[PDB]
Amino acid sequence: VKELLEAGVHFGHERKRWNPKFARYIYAERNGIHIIDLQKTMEELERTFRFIEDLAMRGGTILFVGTKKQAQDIVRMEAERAGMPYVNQRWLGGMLTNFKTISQRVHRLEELEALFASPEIEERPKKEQVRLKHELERLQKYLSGFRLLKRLPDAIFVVDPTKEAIAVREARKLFIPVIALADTDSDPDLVDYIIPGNDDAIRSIQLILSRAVDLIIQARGGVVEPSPSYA
Amino acid sequence: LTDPIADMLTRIRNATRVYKESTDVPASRFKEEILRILAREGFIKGYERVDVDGKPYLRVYLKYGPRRQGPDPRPEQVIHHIRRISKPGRRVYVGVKEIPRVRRGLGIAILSTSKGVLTDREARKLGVGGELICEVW
Amino acid sequence: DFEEKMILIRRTARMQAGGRRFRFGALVVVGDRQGRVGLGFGKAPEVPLAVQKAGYYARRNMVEVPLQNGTIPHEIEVEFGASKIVLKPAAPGTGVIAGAVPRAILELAGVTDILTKELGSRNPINIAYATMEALRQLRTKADVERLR
Amino acid sequence: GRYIGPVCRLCRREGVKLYLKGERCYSPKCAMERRPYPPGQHGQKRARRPSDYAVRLREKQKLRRIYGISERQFRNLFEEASKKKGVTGSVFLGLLESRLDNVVYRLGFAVSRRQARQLVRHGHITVNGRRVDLPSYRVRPGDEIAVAEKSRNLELIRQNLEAMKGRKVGPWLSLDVEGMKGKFLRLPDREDLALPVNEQLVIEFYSR
RNA sequence: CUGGUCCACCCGUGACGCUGAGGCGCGAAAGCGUGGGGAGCAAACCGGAUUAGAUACCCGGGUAGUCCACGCCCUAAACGAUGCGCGCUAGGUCUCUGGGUCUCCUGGGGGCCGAAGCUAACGCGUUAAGCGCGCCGCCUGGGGAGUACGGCCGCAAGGC
RNA sequence: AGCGCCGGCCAACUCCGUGCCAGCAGCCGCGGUAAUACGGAGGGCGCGAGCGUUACCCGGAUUCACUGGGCGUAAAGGGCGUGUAGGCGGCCUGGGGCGUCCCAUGUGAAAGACCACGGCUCAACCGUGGGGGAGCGUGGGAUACGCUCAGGCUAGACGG
Ligand code: SF4
Ligand SMILES: [Mg+2]
Ligand SMILES: [Mg+2]
Ligand SMILES: [Mg+2]
Ligand SMILES: [Mg+2]
Ligand SMILES: [Mg+2]
Ligand SMILES: [Mg+2]
Ligand SMILES: [Mg+2]
Ligand SMILES: [Mg+2]
Ligand SMILES: [Mg+2]
Ligand SMILES: [Mg+2]
Ligand SMILES: [Mg+2]
Ligand SMILES: [Mg+2]
Ligand SMILES: [Mg+2]
Ligand SMILES: [Mg+2]
Ligand SMILES: [Mg+2]
Ligand SMILES: [Mg+2]
Ligand SMILES: [Mg+2]
Ligand SMILES: [Mg+2]
Ligand SMILES: [Mg+2]
Ligand SMILES: [Mg+2]
Ligand SMILES: [Mg+2]
Ligand SMILES: [Mg+2]
Ligand SMILES: [Mg+2]
Ligand SMILES: [Mg+2]
Ligand SMILES: [Mg+2]
Ligand SMILES: [Mg+2]
Ligand SMILES: [Mg+2]
Ligand SMILES: [Mg+2]
Ligand SMILES: [Mg+2]
Ligand SMILES: [Mg+2]
Ligand SMILES: [Mg+2]
Ligand SMILES: [Mg+2]
Ligand SMILES: [Mg+2]
Ligand SMILES: [Mg+2]
Ligand SMILES: [Mg+2]
Ligand SMILES: [Mg+2]
Ligand SMILES: [Mg+2]
Ligand SMILES: [Mg+2]
Ligand SMILES: [Mg+2]
Ligand SMILES: [Mg+2]
Ligand SMILES: [Mg+2]
Ligand SMILES: [Mg+2]
Ligand SMILES: [Mg+2]
Ligand SMILES: [Mg+2]
Ligand SMILES: [Mg+2]
Ligand SMILES: [Mg+2]
Ligand SMILES: [Mg+2]
Ligand SMILES: [Mg+2]
Ligand SMILES: [Mg+2]
Ligand SMILES: [Mg+2]
Ligand SMILES: [Mg+2]
Ligand SMILES: [Mg+2]
Ligand SMILES: [Mg+2]
Ligand SMILES: [Mg+2]
Ligand SMILES: [Mg+2]
Ligand SMILES: [Mg+2]
Ligand SMILES: [Mg+2]
Ligand SMILES: [Mg+2]
Ligand SMILES: [Mg+2]
Ligand SMILES: [Mg+2]
Ligand SMILES: [Mg+2]
Ligand SMILES: [Mg+2]
Ligand SMILES: [Mg+2]
Ligand SMILES: [Mg+2]
Ligand SMILES: [Mg+2]
Ligand SMILES: [Mg+2]
Ligand SMILES: [Mg+2]
Ligand SMILES: [Mg+2]
Ligand SMILES: [Mg+2]
Ligand SMILES: [Mg+2]
Ligand SMILES: [Mg+2]
Ligand SMILES: [Mg+2]
Ligand SMILES: [Mg+2]
Ligand SMILES: [Mg+2]
Ligand SMILES: [Mg+2]
Ligand SMILES: [Mg+2]
Ligand SMILES: [Mg+2]
Ligand SMILES: [Mg+2]
Ligand SMILES: [Mg+2]
Ligand SMILES: [Mg+2]
Ligand SMILES: [Mg+2]
Ligand SMILES: [Mg+2]
Ligand SMILES: [Mg+2]
Ligand SMILES: [Mg+2]
Ligand SMILES: [Mg+2]
Ligand SMILES: [Mg+2]
Ligand SMILES: [Mg+2]
Ligand SMILES: [Mg+2]
Repeated sequence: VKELLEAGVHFGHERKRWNPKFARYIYAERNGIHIIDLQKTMEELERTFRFIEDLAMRGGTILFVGTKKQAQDIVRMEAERAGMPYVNQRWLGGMLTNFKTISQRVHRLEELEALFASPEIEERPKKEQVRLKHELERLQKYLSGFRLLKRLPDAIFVVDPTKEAIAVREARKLFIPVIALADTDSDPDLVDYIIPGNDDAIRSIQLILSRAVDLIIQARGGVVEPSPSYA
Repeated sequence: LTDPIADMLTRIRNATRVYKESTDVPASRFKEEILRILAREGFIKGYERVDVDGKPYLRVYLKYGPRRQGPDPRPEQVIHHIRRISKPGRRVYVGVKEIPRVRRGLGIAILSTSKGVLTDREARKLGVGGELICEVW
Repeated sequence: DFEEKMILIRRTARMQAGGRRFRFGALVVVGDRQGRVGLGFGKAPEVPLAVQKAGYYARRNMVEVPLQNGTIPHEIEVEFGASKIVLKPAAPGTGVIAGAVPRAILELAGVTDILTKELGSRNPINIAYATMEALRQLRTKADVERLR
Repeated sequence: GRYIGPVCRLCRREGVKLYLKGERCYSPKCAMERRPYPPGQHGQKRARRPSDYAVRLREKQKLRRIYGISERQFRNLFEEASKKKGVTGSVFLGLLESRLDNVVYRLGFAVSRRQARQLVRHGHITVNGRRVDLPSYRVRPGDEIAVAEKSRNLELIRQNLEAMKGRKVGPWLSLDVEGMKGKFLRLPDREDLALPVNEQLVIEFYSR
C-alpha cells in the first residue's frame, strides 16, 4: 500500500537544527537543508506498517497524536476514519500515566451529554445553563478524540516526536509502543517504529497518515478509496 | 602518549558508551593479541588492520545487546567494564597461583605470559603467570 | 501476595509563618523470598498513609534477582551518589551479613547467604536505592554468554 | 553456676512454651496456660515494636534458657560451631544436644534438664560403663548412657523409666528400658528436632 | 632592538619525549634605600559637617606616596578559588585570527547553550569538573595559628 | 550470691522524694513542683563467683585509603615560568634474559596455629600424626610484557 513517489510530497526539510542521532537517516544537505534518504523512509515504512497491520487485525487501538497547527485537523480526519482515538488540541499531562484520573473527565463530558440531552430539569438557574454549556463546549475541545479511549492504548502514532515529547515519554514510561513520523530534528532512539520524513508540510502528513489508515481499515474488515484532504 | 594499552581500552570504553559501530586505535602487534582475545571471548565482533591517512590502525567492531523497552531503550553493553591493572606507574605481576577470578568467572583477566597473551582460564590451564594487563566483563 | 518490611519512617518539617508543619516518609521493601523484590519511598501527611503509599510503589518498581542456592551469582559494587554498597557471594553456612537496610532488601529477595559492606555515605535511602540497582545489575552464566 | 531460679517467668517473657519442669508443663497449672504474658508489673500493657536487636536477643535467650546453660558455655559452643566445618546453625544445635545432662533428659531418665543435671552431677549416670558426673561431657556417637547400677534402685529414675516403656525417643537415640540404658546413635539435624527457635537469628546476634 | 605564537608546504632530523623534589629567573599594589621629579590625587594629619557620639562615611585643606633611574622587598580573593602533557567521547551558536575552492570547508584562540558522562548539590561538559595514562604540588575536624621556638632570607617592614 | 544496667544508641517502667537544687553524663543530653535521664522503692533486663570501672592495643575508622580516599564552592593545585636529579615513555625486527613467569631442589628448629585421633571423669591443659606457605640459596626451562644492547621507521617532538 506504501507507494514510491513520496518524493512528490516532502523528502524532508530543516537546515542544521538537527539531532545528530538522525544522521543515519539523511542523504545529504543540498539546499543547506537536511534531505532524508527516501530509501530509508521506504525500508522503515515496511517495518513500521507491518507492525501497524498486525496490530489492526488483532483489534487493538492506536492513539493518534498531533497538536501542531499543520497536523491539527488532518489527524482528526484520518483517525476518525479508523474510528480510533486521537488528541488534536492540547496534550494533557498524564493522559496515559494518570489515565483513570483524566478518564474521570470524560464521565463528566458523558454526564453532560445526558443532562443536556434534555430535559431532566431545565429548572436549573439561568446562570447555570450558560456555565455547563461552556463546560461541555470546553470539554468537547480537548476530550473529543480521547473519549473513544476507554482503556490504555496498545501503541501510539505521533506526527512530531519532538513537539510531542511528553506523549512519547508517557507511553514509553508505560512500555506502550511508539510509532512516529519524524524529521531530522527528532530523536530516533525514542521512537519504536519510525517514519523518517517531513513532519511539517500537510502534504507529507496526509500521505503517511491516510495511507496508514488504509492499512488499519483494510486489515480489520473491508477496504475503501480516497479520504478527505485539503490541497 | 604514555600507555598505548590503557589508551586502547579507553578508546573502546568511550566508544561503546555512545554506541559506535566501530572505533580506530593506533595499531601494534601487542594490541592485536589483546583484541584477538577480546573477540574470541565475544567482547567484540572482531577487528581488521586498516589504514588512516597512511597510518596502520586497528578498527574494532563493537557489539551490544538488544534494544530495550521502557524510558531508556539503550541496549546493555557486552563490555560493561574494562580497566587496566598493571600500569607504567605500577607494574602488576602475578604467579599462576595468584591469578584472579574476574566476576566469579563471568569476566576475564587478560595477562601477558611467557607463553603469550592469555586469559585467566588459559593461563591457569597452561600453568603460567605473567603481567596482569587488564580485566573485562 | 508478597512480604513487606518498613525500613525507614521519618518525620520532616517545612517552615511557615506561625510554625513548622510536618510530613512523613516511609521506606518499604516488598518481596516473595523467591527472587522478587521492590522498593518504594512513600510520603504523606500521616504515617499509615505514607506506609501504604510506599507499598504501592514497591510493587510498581520491582526487580528479579537471579538467586543460586540462596546467594547472588557474582560480586557486585554499586555507587548511588556518595553511598556505595558491596555485595559478595557466600556459601550455605554463612547467613546474610548486612546492615539493617540492605539486609531487609536482600532477605525479602530470597537471599540467604551473602557478604556485604556499606561504604561512603550510609544514608539509609541512598543505600537502599544502591542495593536495588546492584541487584538489578546481577547477571547469570546464561545472560553472559547470551550477550556475547 | 546455672540459672537456679524461678523458671515459669522465663517462658512468660519468651512468649513461647519452654518445657523446663516436665510434669506441670502439660497441666492446666502451667503458667503459659494461665498467664501467657511477660512477668512483672507491665505484663498486660501493650507491647511496642521490638527492635531488630530485641528480636535476636530473645531468640538467643530462648535457645539458651532451654538448656539451662551459661551464656559463657553457650557462646563457646557457638564459637566452636562457627569455626567448625559445615553449616554453623546445625553444628551449634548438634553440639548443644550432645551435652550429657541433655542426653540424659532426652532419654527420659529425667523430666527436666535441671533434674537431669542433678542426676549426672550426683553420679547416677555413666557413659560406656564409666561414671561421669560432668554435665558438660560431650557424648559422641556409639556411647552407652546408662543409669548407675548402684543407683538403679532409685524411686525417681524408676517412675521416670516406667514412663518410657514404649515412648518414642528421637531418631538419633535408642532406649533399652528395663535395662535402664540408652545409646547415642548420631548427631541430630535441625530438621530432626523442632525447637521453637530460628537458629539463624542466633547467628545474626553473634555477628553484631 | 627583542620574545612568544598561528598557518600553509609536507622539504630535513629520527623518539631527540612528558613531568619535574632541589636550584635559577620572573613576580600587581603597598613598602624600603640612594638620587631626581611633584601637576592631579591622596594614607597620616588639620578643620567643617553628620550624629546620642562619629578618632569614620560626606565636605574643605594636606605630607609621604603615586612618576623616573638603579638596588631591595617577594606578598595577594598572585582566582578559572580548577597543576602540566597526551590520547579518547554529539552537536548548536556568537566571535578573533590564518589557509582554502571563499556556498562552505579546515587550523589556532576567545565566549555562550547543550549529547553521553560526571556531581552532595550548585554546576561542569572537545577551553571537562567526562573517560584514561604519566609526573609534580597539596588536604586529613574547628579554634589555638600561619602563632611560638629553631633555621634561612630581608636595611627595615616583615617573608619562607 | 552477687554485680551492672532499664531516656536514645541499647535488652529492661512504674510510684514516691527532689524542684536548674541535690545530682547524672560515653556521645546526644537530663534537672526550673506529674523527671521512664537525679535519689530510694517495686518491678524489669543482662551476666553470675563474679560484675562493673579506670588504663592501654587492634577493630568498627575507605578517618594516611597497597587492597581502599581526596583537592571549583566542603580541608586540599605550588603566584608563574625555567630546569637538575628522579619517575614515566611511540612503531617494527633480532641478541641477551635483568625484572617477570614455570619446574626441580636445599632451607624455612622446637613450641604455638589449623584438621584428625588420643590421655587426665569433661574442659582448660597435655600427648601423637598429618598439610602447607611466603622468603632466600642452587640447578634447568619460557620470552609476551617491562629492562638492556643492536638495527630499521615516522605517527610524538624538533628543524627548513
Ligand atoms: S509450666 Fe508452663 S511456664 Fe512453667 S515452665 Fe513448664 S511450660 Fe514454662
Ligand atoms: Mg519539525
Ligand atoms: Mg591495582
Ligand atoms: Mg549518597
Ligand atoms: Mg563519589
Ligand atoms: Mg559462588
Ligand atoms: Mg561518609
Ligand atoms: Mg551518620
Ligand atoms: Mg537477570
Ligand atoms: Mg520439649
Ligand atoms: Mg527482623
Ligand atoms: Mg563454617
Ligand atoms: Mg522429634
Ligand atoms: Mg521443644
Ligand atoms: Mg565480629
Ligand atoms: Mg619530510
Ligand atoms: Mg631517513
Ligand atoms: Mg622549584
Ligand atoms: Mg613585586
Ligand atoms: Mg610600587
Ligand atoms: Mg611605594
Ligand atoms: Mg622612607
Ligand atoms: Mg621611594
Ligand atoms: Mg634612612
Ligand atoms: Mg624622595
Ligand atoms: Mg606637591
Ligand atoms: Mg577630621
Ligand atoms: Mg563635631
Ligand atoms: Mg565625644
Ligand atoms: Mg573629619
Ligand atoms: Mg578628603
Ligand atoms: Mg584636595
Ligand atoms: Mg611618613
Ligand atoms: Mg621618605
Ligand atoms: Mg616610612
Ligand atoms: Mg623598581
Ligand atoms: Mg614563591
Ligand atoms: Mg579576574
Ligand atoms: Mg588560566
Ligand atoms: Mg591559593
Ligand atoms: Mg606542578
Ligand atoms: Mg580567510
Ligand atoms: Mg575561521
Ligand atoms: Mg573553538
Ligand atoms: Mg555550560
Ligand atoms: Mg544528560
Ligand atoms: Mg571521579
Ligand atoms: Mg570528537
Ligand atoms: Mg563545542
Ligand atoms: Mg584552550
Ligand atoms: Mg569536581
Ligand atoms: Mg585545627
Ligand atoms: Mg611568620
Ligand atoms: Mg602573613
Ligand atoms: Mg624567629
Ligand atoms: Mg604561601
Ligand atoms: Mg551493664
Ligand atoms: Mg523522658
Ligand atoms: Mg549492649
Ligand atoms: Mg528498649
Ligand atoms: Mg534538696
Ligand atoms: Mg547511675
Ligand atoms: Mg513539672
Ligand atoms: Mg514527682
Ligand atoms: Mg540511664
Ligand atoms: Mg531512676
Ligand atoms: Mg566460671
Ligand atoms: Mg581505636
Ligand atoms: Mg585503617
Ligand atoms: Mg589509593
Ligand atoms: Mg575524603
Ligand atoms: Mg588533579
Ligand atoms: Mg576554603
Ligand atoms: Mg594556578
Ligand atoms: Mg618543564
Ligand atoms: Mg631527564
Ligand atoms: Mg627509562
Ligand atoms: Mg616500551
Ligand atoms: Mg628486546
Ligand atoms: Mg629478544
Ligand atoms: Mg630474566
Ligand atoms: Mg621453597
Ligand atoms: Mg614449625
Ligand atoms: Mg579423651
Ligand atoms: Mg595459610
Ligand atoms: Mg632460579
Ligand atoms: Mg632505536
Ligand atoms: Mg610529525
Ligand atoms: Mg614544524
